[PDB]
Amino acid sequence: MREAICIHIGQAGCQVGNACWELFCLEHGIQPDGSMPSDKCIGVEDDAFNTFFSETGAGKHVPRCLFLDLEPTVVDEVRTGTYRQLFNPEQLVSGKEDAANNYARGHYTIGKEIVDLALDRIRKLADNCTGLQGFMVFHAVGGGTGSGLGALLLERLSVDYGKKSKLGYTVYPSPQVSTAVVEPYNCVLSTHSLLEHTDVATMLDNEAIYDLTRRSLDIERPSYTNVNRLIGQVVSSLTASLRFDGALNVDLTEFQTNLVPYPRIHFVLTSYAPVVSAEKAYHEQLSVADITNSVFEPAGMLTKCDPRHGKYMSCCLMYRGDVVPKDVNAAIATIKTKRTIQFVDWCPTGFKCGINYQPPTVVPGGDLAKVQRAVCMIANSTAIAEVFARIDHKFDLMYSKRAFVHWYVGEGMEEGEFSEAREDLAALEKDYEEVGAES
Amino acid sequence: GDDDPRNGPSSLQKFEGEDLDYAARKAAQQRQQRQWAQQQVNEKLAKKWM
Amino acid sequence: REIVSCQAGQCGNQIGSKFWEVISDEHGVDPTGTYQGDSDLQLERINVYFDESSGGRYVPRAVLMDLEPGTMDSVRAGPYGQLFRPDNFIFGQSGAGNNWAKGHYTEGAELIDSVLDVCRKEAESCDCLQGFQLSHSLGGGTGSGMGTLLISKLREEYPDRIMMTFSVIPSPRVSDTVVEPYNTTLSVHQLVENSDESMCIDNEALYDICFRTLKLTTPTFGDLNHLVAAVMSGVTCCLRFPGQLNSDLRKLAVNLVPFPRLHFFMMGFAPLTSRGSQQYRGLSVAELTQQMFDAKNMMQAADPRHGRYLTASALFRGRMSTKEVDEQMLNVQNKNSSYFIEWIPNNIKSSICDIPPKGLKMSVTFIGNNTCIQEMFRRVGEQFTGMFRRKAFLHWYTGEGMDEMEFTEAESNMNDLVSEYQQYQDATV
Amino acid sequence: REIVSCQAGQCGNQIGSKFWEVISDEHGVDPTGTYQGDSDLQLERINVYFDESSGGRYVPRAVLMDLEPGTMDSVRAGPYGQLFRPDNFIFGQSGAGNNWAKGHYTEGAELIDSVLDVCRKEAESCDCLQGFQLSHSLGGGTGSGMGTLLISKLREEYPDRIMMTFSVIPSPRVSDTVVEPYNTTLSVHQLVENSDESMCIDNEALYDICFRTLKLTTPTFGDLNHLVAAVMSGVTCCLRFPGQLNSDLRKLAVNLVPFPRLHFFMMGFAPLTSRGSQQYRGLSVAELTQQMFDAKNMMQAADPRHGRYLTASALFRGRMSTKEVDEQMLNVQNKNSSYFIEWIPNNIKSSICDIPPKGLKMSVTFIGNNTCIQEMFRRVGEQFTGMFRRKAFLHWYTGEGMDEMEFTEAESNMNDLVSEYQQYQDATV
Amino acid sequence: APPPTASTFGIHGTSAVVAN
Amino acid sequence: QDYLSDEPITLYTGNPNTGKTMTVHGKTPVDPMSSSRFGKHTHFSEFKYAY
Amino acid sequence: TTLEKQLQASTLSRQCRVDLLSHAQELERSSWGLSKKMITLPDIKLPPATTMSTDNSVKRSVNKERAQEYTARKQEKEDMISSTYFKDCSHKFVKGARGFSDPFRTSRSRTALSGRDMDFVYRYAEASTGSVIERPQPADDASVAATAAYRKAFQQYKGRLPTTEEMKEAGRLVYAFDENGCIGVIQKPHSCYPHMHISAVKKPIRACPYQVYSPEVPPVRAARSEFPGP
Amino acid sequence: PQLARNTNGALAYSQRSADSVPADEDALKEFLKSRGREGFAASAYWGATGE
Amino acid sequence: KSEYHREKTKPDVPLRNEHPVMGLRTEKNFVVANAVENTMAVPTKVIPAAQPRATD
Ligand SMILES: Nc1nc2c(ncn2[C@@H]2O[C@H](COP(=O)(O)OP(=O)(O)OP(=O)(O)O)[C@@H](O)[C@H]2O)c(=O)[nH]1
Ligand SMILES: Nc1nc2c(ncn2[C@@H]2O[C@H](COP(=O)(O)OP(=O)(O)O)[C@@H](O)[C@H]2O)c(=O)[nH]1
Ligand SMILES: Nc1nc2c(ncn2[C@@H]2O[C@H](COP(=O)(O)OP(=O)(O)O)[C@@H](O)[C@H]2O)c(=O)[nH]1
Ligand SMILES: [Mg+2]
Repeated sequence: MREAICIHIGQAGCQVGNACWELFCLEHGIQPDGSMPSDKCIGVEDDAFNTFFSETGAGKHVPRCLFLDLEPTVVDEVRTGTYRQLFNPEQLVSGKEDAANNYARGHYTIGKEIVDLALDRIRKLADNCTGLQGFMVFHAVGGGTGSGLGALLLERLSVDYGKKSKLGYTVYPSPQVSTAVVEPYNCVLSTHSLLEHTDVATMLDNEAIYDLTRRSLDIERPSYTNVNRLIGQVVSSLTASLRFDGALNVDLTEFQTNLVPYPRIHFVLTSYAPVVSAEKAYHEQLSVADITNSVFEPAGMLTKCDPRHGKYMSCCLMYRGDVVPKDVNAAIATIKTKRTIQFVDWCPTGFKCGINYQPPTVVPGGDLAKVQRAVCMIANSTAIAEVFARIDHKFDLMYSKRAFVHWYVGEGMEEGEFSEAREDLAALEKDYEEVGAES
Repeated sequence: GDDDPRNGPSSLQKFEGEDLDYAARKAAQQRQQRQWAQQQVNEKLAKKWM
Repeated sequence: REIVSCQAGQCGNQIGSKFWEVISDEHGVDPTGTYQGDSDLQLERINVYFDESSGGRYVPRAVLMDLEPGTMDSVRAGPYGQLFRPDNFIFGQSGAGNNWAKGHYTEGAELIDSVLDVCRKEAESCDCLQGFQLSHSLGGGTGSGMGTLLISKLREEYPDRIMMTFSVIPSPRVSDTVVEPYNTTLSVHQLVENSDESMCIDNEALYDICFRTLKLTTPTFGDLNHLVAAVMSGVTCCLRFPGQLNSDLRKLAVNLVPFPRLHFFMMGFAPLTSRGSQQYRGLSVAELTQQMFDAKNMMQAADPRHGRYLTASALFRGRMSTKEVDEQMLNVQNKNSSYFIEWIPNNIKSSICDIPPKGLKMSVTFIGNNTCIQEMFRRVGEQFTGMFRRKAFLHWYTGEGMDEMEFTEAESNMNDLVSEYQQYQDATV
Repeated sequence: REIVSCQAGQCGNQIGSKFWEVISDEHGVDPTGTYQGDSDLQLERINVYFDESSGGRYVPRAVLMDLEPGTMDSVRAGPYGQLFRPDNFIFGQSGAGNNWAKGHYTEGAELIDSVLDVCRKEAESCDCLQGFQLSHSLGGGTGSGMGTLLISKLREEYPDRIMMTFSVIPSPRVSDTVVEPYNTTLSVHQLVENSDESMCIDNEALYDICFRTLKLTTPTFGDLNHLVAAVMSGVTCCLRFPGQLNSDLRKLAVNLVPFPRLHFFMMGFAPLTSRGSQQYRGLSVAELTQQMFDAKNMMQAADPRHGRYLTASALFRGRMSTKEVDEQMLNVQNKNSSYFIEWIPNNIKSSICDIPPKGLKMSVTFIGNNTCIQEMFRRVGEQFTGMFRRKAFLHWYTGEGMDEMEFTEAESNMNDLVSEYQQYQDATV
Repeated sequence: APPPTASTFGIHGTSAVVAN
Repeated sequence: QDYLSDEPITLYTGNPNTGKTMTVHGKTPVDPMSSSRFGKHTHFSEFKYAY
Repeated sequence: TTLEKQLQASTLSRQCRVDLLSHAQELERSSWGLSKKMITLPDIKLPPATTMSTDNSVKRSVNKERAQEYTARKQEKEDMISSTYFKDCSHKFVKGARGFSDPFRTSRSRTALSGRDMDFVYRYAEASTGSVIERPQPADDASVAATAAYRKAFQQYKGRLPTTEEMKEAGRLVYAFDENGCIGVIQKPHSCYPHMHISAVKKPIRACPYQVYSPEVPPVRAARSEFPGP
Repeated sequence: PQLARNTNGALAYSQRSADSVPADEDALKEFLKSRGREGFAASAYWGATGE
Repeated sequence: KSEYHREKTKPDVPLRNEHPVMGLRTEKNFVVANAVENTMAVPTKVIPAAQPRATD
């Protein structure tokens, strides 16, 4: 068992899923056609692909994934792409008219009429499933379908699956770079769903990914392809503990306990190292201590947040490859002893460690340089309220003149919704800073 | 010697962790990463050239 | 006289696998179950740990526990994993998540019925069960919760049997889990109530042994489990083999437990030396007694020199002279009375086992009821108070229905134990 | 000393076919009817189940019944179909339609005359028979209806001789129809005062026997039927083979029926070992008795925690000493006497037979009269009250000449039986 | 009487692939 | 382009040149034909699609 | 056959026949007096479709005397029931071999929280309110006897009267009488559930003078709890 | 060749000789194996022979 | 339209001033308490009791 159901919503979520699945196929040996080499004896057979792929009578290895987009463009291009015979013709839902970066339209008018069969497909996946570890959602709250429709799906999943774990990777608007102008509206309106119907939320804004790619990964023209590849790498690193063997195997509900101290407190930071190119890959020493230091560098997170502008609460480190407990303990000790990184006074340990024997894989033409050892970070820290501060300031600038609100009003949303989301986000940031407040 | 017949797990004087091939494994890891990194820097040069 | 062992959780199961490898090597049992021992002493008392089958296969008296089936699968894949009986692998579908509440009330309870069935049947298979053994980690969820739930229902069924628990208490700088203080605090009072003798293990001092005594360049969990298996096998040396001065688990308990709540022992092993320093070391009773009392040699992260030894026990193995094995104890008492408690004269018990581990002329396991255990308990208490003050991670535990009042119960019981050790340390004649 | 058997319904026919295969294998009778056994003990008492013809063929003493001729064709085309007498295949044109009324009043009656003709012919053809056996399922139409009609007519005709019936009581978790409550109630209130003794079968327990004891891949109905066949063979082994401690069906009836209405028994088999764990466990009298009294080993799905053994009976086969086959019964009677009742002391009947089932050096069949057997009756009665309270599916039964008074009387008798079992379920000392 | 469920008719000209 | 072909050599893979491999806990039975040996082969505890 | 007709046709003596008949009737009378589950009846205001039917069902319709016979047999049955057979046997023993219960055991019960829990919740209230709370003087005979015994033992050990804080110990102890008849405590209490005494010989225990509570069978989950397969 | 229960360790102690560590590898193999076997003698009748 | 959900099912975070009860260490002399425990403890014997005869 130990399988999780992946859900991808919006152009951004669909491309995240495309990168994740092209990584997982190479991770487990499934070819783009959907077939992987198999044994003859029934006793000896690995099921490391069970977490992501479900076997079929015809030998196919269908991913345990759903794609959902109101705009048919991305899903149709996937249907015409390389993995056409990999991805199921169903569970690849297509709409007819997009949300047009409108949370109200994606949550009340157009999201309503497609979420109905979205739950049908998700529950079909769950019925095929037998050991569900959780739901594995990828989207961007910047737009309409990613925010409104993703939200709607989140509360329907919560109401029809009880306390099943949900891991939501959301591409928040960056502090200073964003595609849309109503993007702050969409993000703020989605904050409620990300707060109430998301057990753990991960921040994946594009600003930090672009800067990390330019600085360490050393690319002139970072693109959505590269950022989705990085997101796929971080997702694979997080799930590799239950995917493969390791000295300290950790499961989804296993590290949720060590990551989330309070139910309202679950929006966590993420980082990956060594995220380096071939240029520095054979010039800088990549030991366990060095990769841990690079992880805890406050310029290396996939989210552009400064841990020094807050204080850590719980760091979960997914070590993979050459890693050994005797070195990860020393890395934890040196992280503790250096004072540029602080923890809350009420969490003395503050560290969860999971060691996996599988070194991370790469992709053809991979921007990541292949390394024998790596480590991922999932950190709950009080500094995450700062990106919420940025986004609500954008929202306040937008909403002072009540601009771009007529679309939401005409798509069936009350104006008071903006207010409700505003005090909800304010309460969230207050709760964060109060968690970080000294006793 | 390192091939003592009478030091099994029960005697506890021959451990599994001394790791006598530690230096050799480091050298092999280092050569492997040199091959990988040279190949990938060639790939990066090819990407720029293309 | 038979002892049946149960290993719970990832840590406990791997420790038990290494321990069973050690015992099978001791008794000349290869992984397929046959007996290729070189002497009949390994066959005389092979019934203590192994039960013979119809075909002569020696099945270990072992019961395996977890919620994650991966630990069972890895144990079966282990070199000696084919020794264990297939039905003794009891496992669940979802792990405990380091959550003592799931390990003790919801997932453990719904799974422990078959565990008790297996333990009961294997206990009744024994002619006269000498005791029950447990190996688990307090920091973990299924190791601590399910192990405590085991011992709670084993003590009630067998009140007079020796409960031989090996609990791996997490260390601060060795920690890899944040709810470890919670699990340890919730398990300490259960250990106090339902364990004839609890002999603690700490990875801090285990790594200290591996790095300074053995000078291993990269010790993994296997070396730590080997060090634990050392004492796990040495505590029953007199049980499995003859000796000049025999002993057993109950004799050790009566000589090491002055009061019912004072049954937490800090241990050690000897001889242990690095590969390069082993040809320079002349094995002797003096060297063994030097290494057994060394603070660095202790596999607990509680400094022996800070506290005072309530009781000590020397399970010496091998052919050695009795007046000197007794003299190395009386002399150390006489020259270090400050390290021992005054009102308990003759703090050291010594026992001799005829057969040492093969390849060793003689060895020794040290069992110490030092009053310094309250320090390593007080460290956990400080961590628990820090986490509990701000309701940190209480929602995960209260999701299963466990109570803040029960958290307070655990804290109060642990504080009572710590103050018990402190008061018996500073009590005078 | 012989038993003549009848199969009713599809379930009963399949179970009887498997039972006859097992008996023919034990007695060395190949499907063509000849004898190839390699012992005189197989021929000395082969007349218990087989009658010799003019040509030496051994025709089983079996009467087959089903309104559906499809199962008749299947059983006669099976591997052992040619064994049975052609005239004993008694069948109708239209099936019972899962209707107790149709199988007991309308269609069963028109065929029960020829059925009794065949059974009377066989009974008078053989010399002096211990009694009648029947195999059927209570959840069916003709297995329950015609089975109960057959039992009533045979009690009319031969009350001198014993009556044993194997009824497969359905379970909601195995329920493949909707009229289990009606059929089961209408059959049990018959068997209470008609069948001399009725041991219970549940497919729910049969399924997880194949898991907690066999761990096999694909369990089918034929796989299930072998358990029933093996327990039947163990029950009637002593009539066919010698033993140190001999017994027969009347002996079991006397030792297991304290009161006439308390004749429903809970039954099990041992050993039940898996292929993987076959060599791991060492089979002995202790393990056999532990498996006998293990709750999960029962092949009826009622929990024995909630009831107390009225009586118990262990029918051992093979080569074992007598003092350690009585001492283990003493051992259980002492260890877990809470299973037992004080007003009836020494609740265990024992028998020893020298011939074990093929493939066993030791084996045993366990038949228990417990106060927990009313759990299935309570659950079926709850379903019956739920269905009958709204008159659901009652028009089918009322249109076949039956009235509501039959259902009312069946419910009253079921409640009386449940209450008289629950009399002694209290754990008095 | 509720509208038919999972209906493919009446969706033409509307942004719905299924109807209710 | 031999990246996905060769596998990183670790403390846990052993040294292919020397042939000595660390024998650690937490290793499942190996099938030498999948993408990598470090694969959660759960046949013993999870007899998949049966029972 | 009915039992009366069966013995009419059988080969018993008349006295033996009436003896077996009387045994059966007394068993059935005890069964009648025993408690049941009520015979359920069709509900009031039942759907009409449950009763009224179709021509197909009246085509497949295939009794008054049968019902009258049923009612007559039932009526004579309850008439006979309306118109002690089972007796208990003396388990008592002669003087000098009798067994006596424990008044401390009678006082103690599962429902009431133990003395250790009582003291713990008193300490909890003390800590929560921040003020010292006075422990009420217990009026139970067992409690006062235990308090007196603790005070006497403390006086015998230490030559002074104990303080109230030190007398707070009497609450958190389980007490029992010994053979000599003096009040004492159990250092290693045994479970109320049946347990094992492993001396040189291994022996059952239902009730021993070493248990806190009265003997009770342990509640165990049903073996057939979940579906047999995954 | 299983060693008997009443194995006389005094005989083995008389047999062992000082400065008798072989140079060659299989000789060391056998000598250390014999040393391992030597440790299975019982102290209660260590020198007892019944003469 | 999809119904608006304003629910706040997840509990509010505890305040830093809000704290549980800590400590509760039994402020009593442990050595004296244990000594009195031993003095007043009754003997216990796992030996089978003197069962009365069947003639009793
Ligand atoms: N990291 C990452 N971010 C993306 C990617 N694609 C889009 N984004 C960002 O995520 C936001 C989501 O907006 P859209 O791409 O329109 O997604 P959407 O709202 O579901 O699409 P519509 O329903 O048609 O409005 C955009 O504003 C982008 O800035 C991607 O592939 N990777
Ligand atoms: N000595 C030793 N310690 C271990 C081993 N495995 C885990 N641990 C320790 O156990 C702690 C975590 O326990 P965990 O795996 O959660 O226990 P579980 O939940 O019961 O399986 C870690 O801090 C490790 O230091 C082992 O094989 N040997
Ligand atoms: N053990 C066993 N049970 C069976 C078999 N065939 C049917 N059953 C059970 O019997 C029930 C149906 O009874 P049915 O065959 O219709 O009875 P009939 O109408 O009298 O033949 C089902 O719920 C099955 O579980 C069999 O071959 N073996
Ligand atoms: Mg789009």
